[PDB]
Amino acid sequence: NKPSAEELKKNLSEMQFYVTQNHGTEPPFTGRLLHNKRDGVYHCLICDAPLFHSQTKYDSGCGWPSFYEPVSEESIRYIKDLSHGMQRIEIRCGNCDAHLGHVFPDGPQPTGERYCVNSASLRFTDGENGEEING
Ligand SMILES: [Zn+2]
Repeated sequence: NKPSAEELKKNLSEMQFYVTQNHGTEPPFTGRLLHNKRDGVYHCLICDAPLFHSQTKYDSGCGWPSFYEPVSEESIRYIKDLSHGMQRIEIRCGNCDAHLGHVFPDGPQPTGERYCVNSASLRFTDGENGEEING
């Protein structure tokens, strides 16, 4: 994490702490940014590192914000995840290790990757004016 664990517990909503710090998943189809179509950048809620640009976002129908690639190779950390009786690849913020979601091999071209990401893990910075909203 970029801030102290004390600052996070006091500034994060219960859902945002659960997702980013406790490896939780926000309920499917409830994320604030699920159907956002505005131009801008999705940053890590915790440390504000850029993670995904709006141009890579698409409507997968899977339950959560979906992107086909991150802004850079080093932006994301990949971990084997056996939670929930499944075998998946967990994605975390490469800078602060906040939990983001998972990556799947069923995405569109060119990557063929679906980056499944909790709205609660993201801060969206609007390309029109720099206005920021927490997911
Ligand atoms: Zn981060």
